[PDB]
Amino acid sequence: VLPNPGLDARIPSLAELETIEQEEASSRPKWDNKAQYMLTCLGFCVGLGNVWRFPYLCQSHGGGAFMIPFLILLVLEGIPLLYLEFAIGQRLRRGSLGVWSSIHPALKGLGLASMLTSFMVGLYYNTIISWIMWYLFNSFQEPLPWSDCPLNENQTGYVDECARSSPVDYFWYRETLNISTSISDSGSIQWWMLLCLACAWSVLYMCTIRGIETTGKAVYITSTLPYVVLTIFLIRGLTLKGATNGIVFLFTPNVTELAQPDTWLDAGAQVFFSFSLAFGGLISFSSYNSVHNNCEKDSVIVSIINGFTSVYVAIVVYSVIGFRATQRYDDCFSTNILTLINGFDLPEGNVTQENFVDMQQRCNASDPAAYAQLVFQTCDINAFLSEAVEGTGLAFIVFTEAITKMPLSPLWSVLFFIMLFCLGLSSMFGNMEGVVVPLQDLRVIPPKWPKEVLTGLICLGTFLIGFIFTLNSGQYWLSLLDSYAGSIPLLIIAFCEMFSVVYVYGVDRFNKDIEFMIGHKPNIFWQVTWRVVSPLLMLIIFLFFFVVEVSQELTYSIWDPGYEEFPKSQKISYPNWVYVVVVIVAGVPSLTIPGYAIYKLIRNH
Amino acid sequence: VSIWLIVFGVVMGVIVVGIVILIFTGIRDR
Ligand SMILES: *[C@@H]1O[C@H](CO)[C@@H](O[C@@H]2O[C@H](CO)[C@@H](O)[C@H](O)[C@H]2NC(C)=O)[C@H](O)[C@H]1NC(C)=O
Ligand SMILES: *[C@@H]1O[C@H](CO)[C@@H](O)[C@H](O)[C@H]1NC(C)=O
Ligand SMILES: *[C@@H]1O[C@H](CO)[C@@H](O)[C@H](O)[C@H]1NC(C)=O
Ligand SMILES: *[C@@H]1O[C@H](CO)[C@@H](O)[C@H](O)[C@H]1NC(C)=O
Ligand SMILES: *[C@@H]1O[C@H](CO)[C@@H](O)[C@H](O)[C@H]1NC(C)=O
Ligand SMILES: CC(C)C[C@H](N)C(=O)O
Repeated sequence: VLPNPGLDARIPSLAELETIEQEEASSRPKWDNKAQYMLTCLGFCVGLGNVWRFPYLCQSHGGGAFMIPFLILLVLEGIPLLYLEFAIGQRLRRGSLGVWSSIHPALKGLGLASMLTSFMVGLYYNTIISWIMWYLFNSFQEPLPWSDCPLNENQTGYVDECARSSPVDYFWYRETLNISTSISDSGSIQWWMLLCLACAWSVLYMCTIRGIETTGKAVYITSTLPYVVLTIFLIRGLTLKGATNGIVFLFTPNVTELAQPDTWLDAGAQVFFSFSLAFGGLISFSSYNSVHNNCEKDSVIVSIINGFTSVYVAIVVYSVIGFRATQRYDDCFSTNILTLINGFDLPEGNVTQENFVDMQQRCNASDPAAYAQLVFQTCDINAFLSEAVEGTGLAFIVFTEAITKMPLSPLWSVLFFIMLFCLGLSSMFGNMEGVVVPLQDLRVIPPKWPKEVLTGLICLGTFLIGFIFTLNSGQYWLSLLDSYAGSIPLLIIAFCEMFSVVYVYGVDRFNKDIEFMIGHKPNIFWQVTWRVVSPLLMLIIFLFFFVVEVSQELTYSIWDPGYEEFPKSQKISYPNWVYVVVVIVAGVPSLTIPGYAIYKLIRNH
Repeated sequence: VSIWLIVFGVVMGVIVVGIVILIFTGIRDR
């Protein structure tokens, strides 16, 4: 522990705290009640990452062998980290940039990296909401637009790439995205996805026009919608035909997969993404409470709703994957029934699923020549329960195909999509606080303009930057970017926050601050994880990133409706200028911490 | 007419008038 020369006379001094809180009734905002603070915090951490990144990662990492690492890493990094953020913001009375600059003026890179990773994550995260709004506008009609193929110029048959693929794939790839065959060629601005973008940003600027006290009632109405629509969706999913078969696929572990490095990196980067750690929004939200506030009750209540939800969503998601894998298996197996009774002319009430293997041997013993030209499809479950459930391929290709087979199918589309919208809007409330607040402590705007001018300003900029995701190649830009700026940037900052509190500030000084606020010292469970355990697990997951960055090939999926063996996946390699993009998106952030440190130490010299 | 342009026109209409209430309230409030 460095003695940190001049730590006092920079922070409040543990008896000024009762005095400074009675004079901040007009400078800094407040919460209305305790329930407005809890619904803002657990609405920032849920949604769009329980549906999009979790089941996409869960199939690859052992089918259902992703729930072990996840849970353990959660309870071992998640808890400790989330608890360290609620307590360092409540005492230091500042945002994200004001906390880490009062714990040595060299660690100002953590406030500038938490601002740059909140701008780049929320750049593409508000594009997924504009795709959700496009699917909500396309409801309110009983023949749903993704339920049938269009016809040719000559009205005789369907379009050639709607006949080979699904009609749900000819609404996402060709009628929504209008996707191209590579990332190296981009088309035009695609005006109908521009309007939606505008819509999204406009709706985001209406609720956060003044920071807190507008985000309040919003959080109210949006922390209920999401929670009650999921429950209405649970008793529908378990009543389906093929359910309780994708649930068993979620819970049969593949224990060989638990000994790979890449299944602990994706589990470790999901905890720092599900919990909104290393963003700086949960420090600014906890900096508005009173000093005598139990910040330990709040950190273990929010964490057991965040852990319970990520399993509660995953058994709703996998109850409709098992329903598509029974609709497809009963249609592939009905193909083998109908192709046998048409080549040998049998009645229909004799060949069924109980004796298909009995009677196909009877057909080659009767006519060995007429049986040779027949074809028999080879299909069985665990081949339909393991498919391409890639990014933006579950809410748009898996759910929207299953909704069109329920009765009252326009009703289950609206509900579902509004639910997704809510889940994704309430997480952009706190993500706007990670950009507005440290840009307001930097003194770059003249401090007589209102708060509603800076906010609007930011919005415009981000909307004008969101034009790169509306091109023809705009889905290939969102994947790459997504993954990279969502994996690297989290881990580094998360580790810098745990180190600088217990080894630069001081964990023994920090225990005097907890005893003043909540009434007692932290337990022995909080002492081992802060000093020994969790700094280490993080320091580890950080070496697993370079083990799997090397010894892998950068590939991405390509649609290409001229490629032979069309509807299966085709993976080609990235161009050589993608390292410049990757570099920027996952460098700027990290090079920022050491960057500023160096800068200041130099100013020293 | 494309039912998606009507629902967009109602939703973008109730948003763009909701910002000119929340801007004039702020002013007629400070
Ligand atoms: C359980 O996970 C292991 C680890 O990935 C799987 O083993 C892989 O199987 C594929 C296809 O057979 C091979 O290409 C890989 O080389 C295997 N991995 C290793 C490390 O050898 C295994 O298939 C999974 N279990 C099941 C039932 O699929
Ligand atoms: C299909 O119909 C169009 C008329 O719009 C015609 O130009 C085209 O030649 C037709 N295609 C074939 C294969 O007949
Ligand atoms: C996108 O759609 C337009 C018409 O809506 C069409 O002219 C263009 O060729 C499409 N782009 C691709 C790559 O097919
Ligand atoms: C179909 O016909 C065969 C031969 O007549 C018979 O053995 C079989 O039981 C029939 N299947 C039925 C009645 O389901
Ligand atoms: C008929 O085909 C099966 C394989 O489908 C084969 O095992 C069997 O020997 C064949 N019978 C004759 C008489 O060729
Ligand atoms: C925009 C992000 C801060 C949202 C957060 N990662 C979540 O999925 O809850």
